[PDB]
Amino acid sequence: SLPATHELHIFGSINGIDFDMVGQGTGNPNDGYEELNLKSTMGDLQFSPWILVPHIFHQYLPYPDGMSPFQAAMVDGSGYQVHRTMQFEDGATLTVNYRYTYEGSHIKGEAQVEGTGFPADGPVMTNSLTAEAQMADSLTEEQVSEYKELFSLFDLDGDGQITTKELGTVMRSLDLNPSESELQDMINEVDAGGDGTIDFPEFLTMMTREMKYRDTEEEIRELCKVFDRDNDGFIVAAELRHAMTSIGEELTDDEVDEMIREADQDGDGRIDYNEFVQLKMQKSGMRRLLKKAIDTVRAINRLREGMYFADWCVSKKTCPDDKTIVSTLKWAFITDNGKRYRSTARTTYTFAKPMAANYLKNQPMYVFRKTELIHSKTELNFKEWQKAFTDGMGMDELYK
Ligand SMILES: [Ca+2]
Ligand SMILES: [Ca+2]
Ligand SMILES: [Ca+2]
Ligand SMILES: [Ca+2]
Repeated sequence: SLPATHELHIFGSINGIDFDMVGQGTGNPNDGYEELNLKSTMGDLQFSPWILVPHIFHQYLPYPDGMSPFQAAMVDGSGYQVHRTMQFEDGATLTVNYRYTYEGSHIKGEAQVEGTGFPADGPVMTNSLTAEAQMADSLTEEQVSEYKELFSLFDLDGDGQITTKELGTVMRSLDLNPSESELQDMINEVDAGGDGTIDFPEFLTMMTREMKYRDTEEEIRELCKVFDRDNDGFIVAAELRHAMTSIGEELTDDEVDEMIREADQDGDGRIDYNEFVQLKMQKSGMRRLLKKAIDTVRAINRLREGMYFADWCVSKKTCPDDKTIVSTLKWAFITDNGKRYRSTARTTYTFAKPMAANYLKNQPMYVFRKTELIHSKTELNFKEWQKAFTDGMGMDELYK
Protein backbone atom coordinates (compact mmCIF):
# COMPACT_ATOMS: atom_id res chain seq x y z
CA SER A 1 0.00 0.00 0.00
CA LEU A 2 0.85 3.79 0.45
CA PRO A 3 4.44 5.16 0.91
CA ALA A 4 6.11 6.25 4.17
CA THR A 5 9.82 6.46 3.24
CA HIS A 6 11.89 6.86 0.05
CA GLU A 7 15.33 7.20 -1.46
CA LEU A 8 16.73 8.90 -4.49
CA HIS A 9 19.66 8.25 -6.72
CA ILE A 10 19.94 11.40 -8.81
CA PHE A 11 22.82 11.73 -11.27
CA GLY A 12 23.90 12.87 -14.73
CA SER A 13 25.54 16.14 -15.81
CA ILE A 14 25.10 19.91 -15.90
CA ASN A 15 27.08 21.54 -18.80
CA GLY A 16 29.14 18.39 -18.93
CA ILE A 17 29.96 18.36 -15.16
CA ASP A 18 29.08 14.92 -13.82
CA PHE A 19 27.38 14.53 -10.43
CA ASP A 20 25.96 11.70 -8.33
CA MET A 21 23.90 11.98 -5.13
CA VAL A 22 22.06 9.47 -2.90
CA GLY A 23 20.09 9.80 0.32
CA GLN A 24 16.98 8.92 2.32
CA GLY A 25 13.75 10.72 3.08
CA THR A 26 10.21 10.39 4.37
CA GLY A 27 6.80 11.87 3.86
CA ASN A 28 3.11 11.82 4.53
CA PRO A 29 0.73 10.26 1.93
CA ASN A 30 -2.22 12.14 3.52
CA ASP A 31 -1.10 15.71 3.01
CA GLY A 32 1.67 15.44 0.38
CA TYR A 33 4.58 16.53 2.60
CA GLU A 34 8.04 15.10 1.86
CA GLU A 35 11.56 15.56 3.05
CA LEU A 36 14.79 14.22 1.64
CA ASN A 37 18.45 14.35 2.53
CA LEU A 38 21.07 13.82 -0.18
CA LYS A 39 24.92 13.59 -0.23
CA SER A 40 27.43 13.72 -3.13
CA THR A 41 29.27 10.44 -3.94
CA MET A 42 31.56 12.32 -6.30
CA GLY A 43 33.13 15.56 -4.88
CA ASP A 44 31.80 19.10 -4.16
CA LEU A 45 28.91 20.31 -6.36
CA GLN A 46 30.39 22.65 -9.01
CA PHE A 47 27.04 24.38 -9.84
CA SER A 48 24.04 25.72 -7.96
CA PRO A 49 22.50 22.84 -6.05
CA TRP A 50 19.26 24.69 -6.55
CA ILE A 51 19.12 23.26 -10.22
CA LEU A 52 18.16 19.97 -8.55
CA VAL A 53 15.01 21.64 -7.33
CA PRO A 54 12.15 20.77 -8.03
CA HIS A 55 13.47 17.51 -9.50
CA ILE A 56 14.44 15.97 -6.14
CA PHE A 57 7.80 11.58 -5.55
CA HIS A 58 4.15 12.31 -6.41
CA GLN A 59 3.27 9.00 -4.81
CA TYR A 60 3.01 11.17 -1.63
CA LEU A 61 0.31 13.36 -3.27
CA PRO A 62 -3.37 12.71 -2.39
CA TYR A 63 -6.23 14.18 -4.54
CA PRO A 64 -9.24 16.15 -3.00
CA ASP A 65 -11.52 13.13 -3.05
CA GLY A 66 -9.07 10.22 -2.51
CA MET A 67 -5.82 8.82 -4.00
CA SER A 68 -4.00 10.58 -6.87
CA PRO A 69 -3.22 8.54 -10.06
CA PHE A 70 0.35 8.56 -8.77
CA GLN A 71 -0.65 6.79 -5.55
CA ALA A 72 -3.16 4.43 -7.27
CA ALA A 73 -0.37 3.30 -9.55
CA MET A 74 1.94 2.74 -6.58
CA VAL A 75 -0.68 0.86 -4.55
CA ASP A 76 -1.53 -1.70 -7.28
CA GLY A 77 2.14 -2.09 -8.35
CA SER A 78 1.55 -1.03 -11.94
CA GLY A 79 3.81 2.08 -11.82
CA TYR A 80 4.56 5.11 -14.03
CA GLN A 81 7.64 6.53 -15.71
CA VAL A 82 8.40 10.25 -15.83
CA HIS A 83 10.01 12.48 -18.45
CA ARG A 84 10.54 16.22 -17.69
CA THR A 85 12.09 18.97 -19.83
CA MET A 86 12.53 22.41 -18.48
CA GLN A 87 13.46 25.45 -20.63
CA PHE A 88 15.25 28.45 -19.03
CA GLU A 89 14.90 32.19 -19.73
CA ASP A 90 18.53 32.31 -20.90
CA GLY A 91 18.26 29.44 -23.44
CA ALA A 92 19.41 26.43 -21.21
CA THR A 93 17.53 23.12 -21.08
CA LEU A 94 17.36 20.38 -18.54
CA THR A 95 15.91 16.87 -19.03
CA VAL A 96 15.21 14.47 -16.16
CA ASN A 97 13.98 10.83 -16.53
CA TYR A 98 12.65 8.82 -13.55
CA ARG A 99 12.02 5.14 -12.76
CA TYR A 100 10.70 3.87 -9.46
CA THR A 101 10.71 0.47 -7.62
CA TYR A 102 8.49 -0.31 -4.54
CA GLU A 103 9.11 -2.55 -1.50
CA GLY A 104 5.98 -2.27 0.60
CA SER A 105 5.88 1.38 1.77
CA HIS A 106 9.39 2.31 0.64
CA ILE A 107 10.03 3.94 -2.84
CA LYS A 108 13.42 3.74 -4.60
CA GLY A 109 13.75 6.41 -7.26
CA GLU A 110 16.32 6.72 -10.03
CA ALA A 111 16.56 10.11 -11.68
CA GLN A 112 18.85 10.80 -14.60
CA VAL A 113 19.57 14.46 -15.36
CA GLU A 114 20.94 16.27 -18.37
CA GLY A 115 21.30 20.06 -18.46
CA THR A 116 23.19 22.09 -21.12
CA GLY A 117 23.67 25.67 -22.37
CA PHE A 118 23.80 27.29 -18.86
CA PRO A 119 25.83 30.52 -19.51
CA ALA A 120 29.33 30.20 -17.88
CA ASP A 121 28.80 33.44 -15.95
CA GLY A 122 25.08 32.96 -15.15
CA PRO A 123 23.53 32.13 -11.75
CA VAL A 124 23.53 28.36 -12.21
CA MET A 125 27.28 28.01 -12.89
CA THR A 126 28.34 30.81 -10.55
CA ASN A 127 26.39 29.35 -7.61
CA SER A 128 24.23 32.53 -7.26
CA LEU A 129 20.71 31.06 -6.69
CA THR A 130 19.40 31.33 -3.10
CA ALA A 131 16.35 31.04 -0.72
CA GLU A 132 16.61 34.78 0.03
CA ALA A 133 18.83 37.49 -1.57
CA GLN A 134 21.66 39.48 -0.06
CA MET A 135 19.97 42.70 1.06
CA ALA A 136 17.33 40.65 2.95
CA ASP A 137 16.51 42.22 6.37
CA SER A 138 18.78 45.28 5.70
CA LEU A 139 16.95 48.59 6.30
CA THR A 140 18.06 52.25 6.45
CA GLU A 141 16.55 54.53 9.09
CA GLU A 142 14.58 56.04 6.26
CA GLN A 143 13.04 52.74 5.18
CA VAL A 144 12.20 51.99 8.84
CA SER A 145 10.40 55.38 9.05
CA GLU A 146 8.46 54.88 5.82
CA TYR A 147 7.34 51.48 7.13
CA LYS A 148 6.25 53.00 10.49
CA GLU A 149 4.36 55.77 8.64
CA LEU A 150 2.73 53.09 6.43
CA PHE A 151 1.78 51.07 9.49
CA SER A 152 0.18 54.26 11.03
CA LEU A 153 -2.07 54.82 7.96
CA PHE A 154 -3.44 51.25 8.56
CA ASP A 155 -3.59 51.31 12.34
CA LEU A 156 -6.46 53.84 12.42
CA ASP A 157 -6.93 54.05 16.27
CA GLY A 158 -3.15 54.06 16.96
CA ASP A 159 -3.42 50.97 19.25
CA GLY A 160 -0.29 49.40 17.60
CA GLN A 161 -2.45 46.57 16.00
CA ILE A 162 -4.04 46.35 12.49
CA THR A 163 -7.12 44.04 12.79
CA THR A 164 -9.73 43.09 10.14
CA LYS A 165 -12.13 46.05 10.58
CA GLU A 166 -9.39 48.66 10.06
CA LEU A 167 -7.94 46.93 6.94
CA GLY A 168 -11.57 46.98 5.58
CA THR A 169 -11.88 50.72 6.26
CA VAL A 170 -8.64 51.62 4.49
CA MET A 171 -9.36 49.26 1.60
CA ARG A 172 -12.82 50.88 1.18
CA SER A 173 -11.25 54.39 0.87
CA LEU A 174 -9.18 52.89 -1.93
CA ASP A 175 -12.48 51.90 -3.67
CA LEU A 176 -11.97 48.18 -2.95
CA ASN A 177 -14.67 45.79 -1.78
CA PRO A 178 -13.24 42.93 0.41
CA SER A 179 -15.67 40.61 2.26
CA GLU A 180 -15.38 39.99 6.05
CA SER A 181 -14.10 36.48 5.29
CA GLU A 182 -11.45 37.77 2.81
CA LEU A 183 -10.20 40.21 5.50
CA GLN A 184 -10.00 37.21 7.88
CA ASP A 185 -7.88 35.28 5.33
CA MET A 186 -5.56 38.22 4.62
CA ILE A 187 -4.79 38.83 8.34
CA ASN A 188 -4.34 35.10 9.12
CA GLU A 189 -1.60 34.69 6.49
CA VAL A 190 0.43 37.51 8.05
CA ASP A 191 -0.42 36.99 11.76
CA ALA A 192 2.40 34.75 13.06
CA GLY A 193 1.38 35.72 16.71
CA GLY A 194 -2.05 33.97 16.30
CA ASP A 195 -4.04 36.79 18.12
CA GLY A 196 -6.13 37.60 14.94
CA THR A 197 -4.34 40.95 14.29
CA ILE A 198 -1.23 42.42 12.59
CA ASP A 199 1.41 44.22 14.65
CA PHE A 200 4.33 46.24 13.30
CA PRO A 201 6.82 43.31 13.23
CA GLU A 202 4.39 41.04 11.37
CA PHE A 203 3.66 44.00 9.00
CA LEU A 204 7.32 44.73 8.34
CA THR A 205 7.78 40.96 7.57
CA MET A 206 4.90 41.08 5.07
CA MET A 207 6.49 44.22 3.43
CA THR A 208 9.98 42.80 3.26
CA ARG A 209 9.35 39.16 2.19
CA GLU A 210 10.68 38.20 -1.24
CA MET A 211 7.79 36.98 -3.42
CA LYS A 212 8.63 34.06 -5.79
CA TYR A 213 7.32 35.67 -9.02
CA ARG A 214 8.14 39.42 -8.72
CA ASP A 215 11.31 41.25 -7.79
CA THR A 216 10.81 44.66 -6.10
CA GLU A 217 11.26 46.63 -9.37
CA GLU A 218 8.67 44.47 -11.20
CA GLU A 219 6.22 44.93 -8.30
CA ILE A 220 6.60 48.71 -8.58
CA ARG A 221 6.33 48.62 -12.39
CA GLU A 222 2.97 46.74 -11.99
CA LEU A 223 1.59 49.52 -9.58
CA CYS A 224 2.12 52.19 -12.34
CA LYS A 225 -1.07 51.13 -14.22
CA VAL A 226 -3.07 51.84 -10.99
CA PHE A 227 -1.80 55.46 -10.71
CA ASP A 228 -2.29 56.09 -14.44
CA ARG A 229 -6.14 56.30 -14.53
CA ASP A 230 -6.29 56.73 -18.34
CA ASN A 231 -3.45 54.40 -19.41
CA ASP A 232 -1.66 57.00 -21.62
CA GLY A 233 1.68 55.98 -19.94
CA PHE A 234 1.96 59.28 -17.99
CA ILE A 235 0.93 60.26 -14.46
CA VAL A 236 -0.28 63.90 -14.30
CA ALA A 237 -1.35 66.39 -11.58
CA ALA A 238 -4.98 65.21 -11.81
CA GLU A 239 -3.83 61.60 -11.21
CA LEU A 240 -1.44 62.50 -8.30
CA ARG A 241 -4.44 64.25 -6.67
CA HIS A 242 -6.71 61.20 -7.11
CA ALA A 243 -4.03 59.06 -5.54
CA MET A 244 -3.37 61.56 -2.70
CA THR A 245 -7.04 61.95 -1.84
CA SER A 246 -7.49 58.18 -1.28
CA ILE A 247 -4.80 58.21 1.43
CA GLY A 248 -6.62 61.26 2.99
CA GLU A 249 -4.03 63.93 1.86
CA GLU A 250 -4.71 67.30 0.26
CA LEU A 251 -2.21 69.23 -1.97
CA THR A 252 -2.10 72.86 -3.13
CA ASP A 253 -1.02 73.52 -6.76
CA ASP A 254 2.58 74.27 -5.57
CA GLU A 255 2.71 71.02 -3.58
CA VAL A 256 1.59 69.12 -6.75
CA ASP A 257 4.17 70.87 -9.01
CA GLU A 258 6.94 70.01 -6.52
CA MET A 259 5.87 66.35 -6.57
CA ILE A 260 6.17 66.44 -10.40
CA ARG A 261 9.64 68.13 -10.54
CA GLU A 262 10.72 65.66 -7.83
CA ALA A 263 9.85 62.67 -10.07
CA ASP A 264 10.57 64.46 -13.40
CA GLN A 265 14.03 63.44 -14.67
CA ASP A 266 14.01 64.77 -18.27
CA GLY A 267 12.25 68.13 -17.64
CA ASP A 268 9.27 67.44 -20.03
CA GLY A 269 6.56 68.19 -17.36
CA ARG A 270 5.31 64.53 -17.23
CA ILE A 271 6.02 61.48 -14.98
CA ASP A 272 6.47 58.29 -17.05
CA TYR A 273 6.74 54.68 -15.83
CA ASN A 274 10.59 54.70 -15.80
CA GLU A 275 10.57 57.95 -13.76
CA PHE A 276 7.89 56.57 -11.44
CA VAL A 277 9.94 53.40 -10.81
CA GLN A 278 13.05 55.54 -10.20
CA LEU A 279 11.38 57.78 -7.61
CA LYS A 280 10.40 54.70 -5.67
CA MET A 281 13.72 52.91 -6.04
CA GLN A 282 15.94 55.96 -5.07
CA LYS A 283 18.16 55.84 -1.88
CA SER A 284 10.92 66.36 -0.57
CA GLY A 285 7.99 66.78 1.75
CA MET A 286 6.32 65.63 -1.46
CA ARG A 287 8.69 62.74 -2.38
CA ARG A 288 7.90 61.09 1.01
CA LEU A 289 4.10 61.53 0.42
CA LEU A 290 4.21 59.89 -2.99
CA LYS A 291 6.30 56.98 -1.77
CA LYS A 292 3.70 56.43 0.94
CA ALA A 293 0.83 56.34 -1.63
CA ILE A 294 2.80 53.89 -3.78
CA ASP A 295 3.56 51.71 -0.70
CA THR A 296 -0.07 51.75 0.43
CA VAL A 297 -1.01 50.12 -2.89
CA ARG A 298 1.99 47.72 -2.54
CA ALA A 299 0.85 46.78 0.96
CA ILE A 300 -2.76 46.05 -0.09
CA ASN A 301 -1.87 43.60 -2.82
CA ARG A 302 0.92 41.99 -0.80
CA LEU A 303 -1.98 41.39 1.61
CA ARG A 304 -4.12 40.08 -1.27
CA GLU A 305 -1.38 37.87 -2.94
CA GLY A 306 -0.91 35.92 0.34
CA MET A 307 -4.52 34.68 0.80
CA TYR A 308 -5.01 32.91 -2.61
CA PHE A 309 -1.63 31.31 -1.65
CA ALA A 310 0.46 32.74 -4.60
CA ASP A 311 3.98 32.26 -3.17
CA TRP A 312 3.49 28.57 -4.21
CA CYS A 313 4.22 27.14 -7.61
CA VAL A 314 1.12 26.02 -9.45
CA SER A 315 1.10 23.06 -11.80
CA LYS A 316 -1.63 22.33 -14.39
CA LYS A 317 -2.17 18.62 -15.00
CA THR A 318 -4.27 17.14 -17.84
CA CYS A 319 -4.90 13.54 -19.09
CA PRO A 320 -4.65 13.45 -23.01
CA ASP A 321 -5.28 9.69 -23.03
CA ASP A 322 -5.93 7.06 -20.43
CA LYS A 323 -2.24 6.35 -19.78
CA THR A 324 -0.74 9.87 -19.91
CA ILE A 325 -0.75 12.92 -17.64
CA VAL A 326 0.89 16.11 -18.82
CA SER A 327 1.79 18.74 -16.18
CA THR A 328 3.11 22.25 -16.88
CA LEU A 329 4.34 25.01 -14.58
CA LYS A 330 6.22 28.33 -14.62
CA TRP A 331 9.26 28.27 -12.28
CA ALA A 332 11.30 30.99 -10.56
CA PHE A 333 14.42 31.01 -8.33
CA ILE A 334 15.72 33.95 -6.34
CA THR A 335 19.25 35.21 -7.19
CA ASP A 336 21.90 36.74 -4.81
CA ASN A 337 21.50 40.17 -6.55
CA GLY A 338 17.69 40.17 -5.84
CA LYS A 339 16.51 39.11 -9.37
CA ARG A 340 14.29 36.24 -10.52
CA TYR A 341 15.70 33.45 -12.78
CA ARG A 342 12.81 31.87 -14.67
CA SER A 343 11.93 28.82 -16.66
CA THR A 344 8.98 26.64 -17.77
CA ALA A 345 8.62 22.88 -17.49
CA ARG A 346 6.67 20.17 -19.07
CA THR A 347 6.47 16.80 -17.45
CA THR A 348 4.97 13.64 -19.00
CA TYR A 349 3.75 10.70 -16.91
CA THR A 350 3.33 7.34 -18.67
CA PHE A 351 1.23 4.77 -16.81
CA ALA A 352 1.32 1.05 -17.57
CA LYS A 353 -2.39 0.57 -16.60
CA PRO A 354 -5.36 2.72 -17.86
CA MET A 355 -6.27 5.36 -15.24
CA ALA A 356 -9.64 5.00 -13.52
CA ALA A 357 -12.68 6.92 -15.01
CA ASN A 358 -12.87 9.66 -12.33
CA TYR A 359 -9.36 10.87 -13.25
CA LEU A 360 -10.17 11.19 -16.94
CA LYS A 361 -13.35 13.16 -16.10
CA ASN A 362 -11.85 15.53 -13.43
CA GLN A 363 -9.39 17.43 -15.60
CA PRO A 364 -7.50 19.75 -15.42
CA MET A 365 -6.23 19.39 -11.82
CA TYR A 366 -4.13 22.24 -10.26
CA VAL A 367 -1.41 21.34 -7.72
CA PHE A 368 0.20 24.01 -5.56
CA ARG A 369 3.66 23.33 -4.20
CA LYS A 370 6.26 25.00 -2.02
CA THR A 371 9.79 23.70 -1.66
CA GLU A 372 12.78 24.54 0.60
CA LEU A 373 16.44 23.77 0.20
CA ILE A 374 19.41 24.03 2.58
CA HIS A 375 22.64 22.83 1.15
CA SER A 376 26.43 22.69 1.58
CA LYS A 377 28.93 21.64 -1.14
CA THR A 378 28.23 17.99 -0.65
CA GLU A 379 24.82 17.71 1.09
CA LEU A 380 21.17 18.96 0.72
CA ASN A 381 18.08 18.93 2.90
CA PHE A 382 14.91 19.43 0.97
CA LYS A 383 11.26 19.81 1.89
CA GLU A 384 8.15 19.96 -0.24
CA TRP A 385 4.56 20.78 0.42
CA GLN A 386 1.70 19.93 -1.99
CA LYS A 387 -2.07 20.46 -2.33
CA ALA A 388 -4.28 19.39 -5.25
CA PHE A 389 -7.45 21.40 -6.28
CA THR A 390 -10.15 20.55 -8.95
CA ASP A 391 -10.99 22.89 -11.85
CA GLY A 392 -13.25 25.91 -11.24
CA MET A 393 -13.87 29.18 -13.11
CA GLY A 394 -10.71 31.32 -13.01
CA MET A 395 -8.44 28.52 -11.62
CA ASP A 396 -6.79 28.69 -15.13
CA GLU A 397 -5.88 32.24 -14.28
CA LEU A 398 -4.37 31.75 -10.83
CA TYR A 399 -2.21 29.31 -12.88
CA LYS A 400 -1.05 31.83 -15.55
CA1 LIG B 1 -5.84 49.29 15.75
CA1 LIG C 1 -0.36 39.37 15.72
CA1 LIG D 1 -2.28 59.32 -17.34
CA1 LIG E 1 9.31 63.07 -17.85
